[PDB]
Amino acid sequence: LKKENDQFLEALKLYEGKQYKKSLKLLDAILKKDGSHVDSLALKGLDLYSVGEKDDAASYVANAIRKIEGASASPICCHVLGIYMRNTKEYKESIKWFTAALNNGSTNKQIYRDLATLQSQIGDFKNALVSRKKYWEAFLGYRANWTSLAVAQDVNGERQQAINTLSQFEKLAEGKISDSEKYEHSECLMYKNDIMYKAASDNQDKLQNVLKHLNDIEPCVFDKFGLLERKATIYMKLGQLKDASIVYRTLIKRNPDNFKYYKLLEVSLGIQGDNKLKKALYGKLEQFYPRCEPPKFIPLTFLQDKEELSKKLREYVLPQLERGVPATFSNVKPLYQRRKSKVSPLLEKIVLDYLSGLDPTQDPIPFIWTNYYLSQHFLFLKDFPKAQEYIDAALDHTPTLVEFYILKARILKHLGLMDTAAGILEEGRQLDLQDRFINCKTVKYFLRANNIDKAVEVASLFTKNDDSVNGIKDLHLVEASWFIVEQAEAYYRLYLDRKKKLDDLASLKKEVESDKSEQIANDIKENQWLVRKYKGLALKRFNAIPKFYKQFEDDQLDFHSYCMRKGTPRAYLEMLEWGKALYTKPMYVRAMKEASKLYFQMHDDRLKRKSDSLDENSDEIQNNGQNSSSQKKKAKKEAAAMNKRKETEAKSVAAYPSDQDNDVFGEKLIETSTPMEDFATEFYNNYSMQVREDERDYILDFEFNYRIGKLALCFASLNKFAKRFGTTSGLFGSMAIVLLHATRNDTPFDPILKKVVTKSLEKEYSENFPLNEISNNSFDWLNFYQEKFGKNDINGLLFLYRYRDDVPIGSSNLKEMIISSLSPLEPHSQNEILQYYL
Amino acid sequence: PINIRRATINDIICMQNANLHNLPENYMMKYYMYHILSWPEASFVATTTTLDCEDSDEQDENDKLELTLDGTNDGRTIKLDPTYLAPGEKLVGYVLVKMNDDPDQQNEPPNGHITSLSVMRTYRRMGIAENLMRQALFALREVHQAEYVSLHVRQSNRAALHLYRDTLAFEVLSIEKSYYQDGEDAYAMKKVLKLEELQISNFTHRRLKENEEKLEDDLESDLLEDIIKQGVNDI
Amino acid sequence: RDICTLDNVYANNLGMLTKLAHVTVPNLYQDAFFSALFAEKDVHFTQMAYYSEIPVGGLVAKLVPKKQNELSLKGIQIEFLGVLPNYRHKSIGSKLLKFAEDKCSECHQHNVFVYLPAVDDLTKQWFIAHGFEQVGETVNNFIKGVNGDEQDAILLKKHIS
Repeated sequence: LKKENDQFLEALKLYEGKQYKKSLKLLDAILKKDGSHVDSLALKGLDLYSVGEKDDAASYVANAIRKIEGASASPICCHVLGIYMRNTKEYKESIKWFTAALNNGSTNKQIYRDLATLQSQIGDFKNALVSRKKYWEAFLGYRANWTSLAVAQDVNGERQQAINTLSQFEKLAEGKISDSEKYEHSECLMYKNDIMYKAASDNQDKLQNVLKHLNDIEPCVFDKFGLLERKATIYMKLGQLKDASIVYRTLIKRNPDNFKYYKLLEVSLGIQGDNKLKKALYGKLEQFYPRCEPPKFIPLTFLQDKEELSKKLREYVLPQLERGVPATFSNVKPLYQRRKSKVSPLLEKIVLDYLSGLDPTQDPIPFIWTNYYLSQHFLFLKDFPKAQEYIDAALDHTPTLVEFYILKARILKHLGLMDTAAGILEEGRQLDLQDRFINCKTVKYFLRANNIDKAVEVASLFTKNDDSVNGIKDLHLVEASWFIVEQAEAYYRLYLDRKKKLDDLASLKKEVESDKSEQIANDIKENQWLVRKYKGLALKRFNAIPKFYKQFEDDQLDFHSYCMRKGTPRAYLEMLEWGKALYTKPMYVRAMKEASKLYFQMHDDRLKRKSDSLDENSDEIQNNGQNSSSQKKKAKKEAAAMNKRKETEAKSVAAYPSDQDNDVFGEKLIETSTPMEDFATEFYNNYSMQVREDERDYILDFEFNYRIGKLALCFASLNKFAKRFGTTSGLFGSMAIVLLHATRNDTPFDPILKKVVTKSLEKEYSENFPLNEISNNSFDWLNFYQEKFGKNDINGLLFLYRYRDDVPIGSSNLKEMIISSLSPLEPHSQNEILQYYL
Repeated sequence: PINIRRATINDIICMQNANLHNLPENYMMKYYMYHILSWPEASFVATTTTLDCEDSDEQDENDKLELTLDGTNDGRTIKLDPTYLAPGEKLVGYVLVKMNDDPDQQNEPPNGHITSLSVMRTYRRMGIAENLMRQALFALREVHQAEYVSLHVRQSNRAALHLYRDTLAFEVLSIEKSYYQDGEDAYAMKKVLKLEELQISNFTHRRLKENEEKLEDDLESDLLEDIIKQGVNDI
Repeated sequence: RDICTLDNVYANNLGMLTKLAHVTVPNLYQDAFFSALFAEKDVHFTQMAYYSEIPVGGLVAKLVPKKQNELSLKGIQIEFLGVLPNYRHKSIGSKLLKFAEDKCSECHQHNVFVYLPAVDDLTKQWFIAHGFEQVGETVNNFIKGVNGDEQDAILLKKHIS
């Protein structure tokens, strides 16, 4: 060990700059003479990972790791390994390697800052505080160190220490602040105010001191919105009402279009009990802002007189109908969610009286806007023929509006006509090809109309077309979600339709002379193969949204240092909250539920087709053999044609690169080994570790914990659901019946778990569900359910129909009851349930 | 309705969805994260608001109302909709504004740069983008002390032209040939910003006849007079 | 500004123009006639009349620079003139004719001729009231429909100063 270290030191400068081939050549020349060099292998792994290679880089890194016994080597190798782990989404190993390097003897304090970022990604703040303290004591000439120390002491719990540190820093640097460093300083001041907020509590002297400090720093703080908000909060936490009212009036003068400021002023003034005071206040404020909308929308929520309410509604709808806004119904969208038989008749009467005095030629714009508003109002009131008549009259009057076509497509979708709606919306979109919202709506409605190829062809227009025949790669690079969700649902519907198709084809079973279904089977086989391939592609596309969220969370590497260098601690806390709440999105929950349903269906049908029927030799023959008719050449030609078609299909639906993911066909995802383990270690642990209290889907947790052998979690979730959302829901009774049928000794599980669940049920719910009817086969649970919770619930009936194999409570009677109970709903939902859910 | 507020990070993903329904030139998550964590006192958002309106009561009471499943029973969750932000709140538009930070070897003073302004086409023609731009310019002038503002506009989009050149009254600076991905020419506009002209209180009225009475907000006024229950001016 | 505005018809919104021929005079035009307008050798002039930011009028004309193999009608040929029945009696057609005459005068021309159906009297009187002159009588077999219907046509000319 003499010349190899010199060559490594002379080649390290190539990696330090912007050189890769010259360093790789030197590493190869070194390894050609001695292959047992750990530093050279560790550098070559990172060099191959930084240029594009993945397999060779991982192999070299694994070899370098295996060629290490103790923790006593050069710190450069450990630093390179830490960089590699940081670049390969490995935080624990990177932290361990950096700690081992710093424990050996490194004179580079900046490495400590790296740890201050790494642990900042895993939440380990106990050692992060010490790392920040060391990195601050190492260099005393940058405000980023002070900001990082303040943030670390505020997040942990050292509030007084952070206040003292900020005070000492401001005393030492009083007057030595440049111009560009003023704003940041102001931001820091605001952050200190936030710290003082944590020292506010309910003490009078503390709040007075915070108010005095805020009034003293007001001439120095540049941010005025947050300053005035904190001032109003302090005034509300004390007792001064006039000063708080003045602050809120100043905020309104700064920005009148804000419902939050108006609500806070209403709460501060204490006039929420009397209606005349609020009426006079809003009538006086209307003269100050005649062009706003909250001052005219909020007073429509506490009116009791019918004549006054009608007059206010008329004065609110007259300017909107005169100027013509594409959101008039939106302006009354939330009110319709809270009022109905009391407000909607008066609004309809006013609109009819206004329309009876208009003219289709003198005032065409108010005429068409009144027609659109009437169509919206009737569509909201479950009316369809009159809405279609109004939209047809509007199209005949002025066929140059996209909103009319959008409303027609929405009505046709609500009436179960998806294809006609897609056709009308495409025809309307072809009128002007410059808007993207209408294109996205058309693609979504085509995906909802069992039309995927045309939807993709329409979407492949505004996308960047380079190394692909369509724009699927561009749609995946712009970070999409709704498109994938809407396309996977169409794939699932098309796959479920094939089940009914095969059932109808097998119901004949070659009845008498039925050679038509026997002589024609190649097309059916090709259609089934295509449907299976698209179903696999759907499962492949499902593995994207969680991966996208993981990539978004991992891309916060340089942000931990940027938020401290630029001086944005409040933005850092906001980013932390955003990263913690990432797993609380509705689209994420929907995608996770769909993935769970798919995995459970795959587990079920795999365990069903594993050991069933008989004669495997007569079933594993398939085709590719016509006896004495050249079977080898025929099978070879068939395989060649299938491969040639699959290559073109994969190039058409190309989304992921070939060097990044080889599972393009998706055959390995639909035939995995442990689906439940993968779903728990990839899709469930994150949602379990990052979740609130009231926002928690108990149905998905119950479905996940049912088929694993753990019933205590099921009982806890059921108890929490009954305590939160009450006990008068059909879902509670359905889950209780499912649990009672699962605790039967006939089902192969754990007798101890069944016994403890039975004891818990007998101890908790003793006068709700008969727990002594598990031995009688004549007791019908459907009658008891419809007597207690009733048959009007749809979610409970859907859950009982989904879990009917393990709970024998009938089938035909349940289906008839569901059909009879679905009638007071919308036709499209009824059709979808009868076609797929039933 | 329309509610203007500051662009929070907890919704930027949904904001990106709005981009998918607006300008074709999309951006990655890093772009939006940088522009939302670098200067948060510039970019604003416009969403909806749903509050109470006579709960239960007695005058034509009905417990079978909608209210996004929040009245009686029907659980209490959020509707499956990527455009929603809260049970009764959805985003209708936003405006992203950045500051000059790249080196130019010329000592450029801190100026305003309007990055993007995207509002849903179905929710326009009622004062949204104009208010967002006014609030952004006022916040920049009050906090960052922006000397001027510079932005870009297209050509076929007559709405943006009427909003910037006509409504906001901006001055055209130069013409950039082939700037976007489609190879369409753009107009780079620039206007010197001031402090005594971008006040919101000076733009409370849309149009006027000739000589009206522009009333603003002075000191106290709402806590004066007497109780509106038995006075002279009590209805 | 004025409630009646003018705009130049682009290509992206060209699909809207084809819709006008289906809500004005049905059974007269096709699809290729509107598709070959902006397909990248006669000069074509397009104009879209908005009424309160709403597309209500359309004017598509063709310029014929030939004069050697032609009698006497060199000028702007008003081809498509689409005006909705609900958007009338507001000088919309008058503004369209004024814009057409302005574009004819700017192209060094002093003649505007238009073809009209023979079974329509209201439109004939409306175009005559502006200031047109009939050229002879009718033309035997000139208008061709979609399905194959044929009828006579009349020519109305005007001299531009």
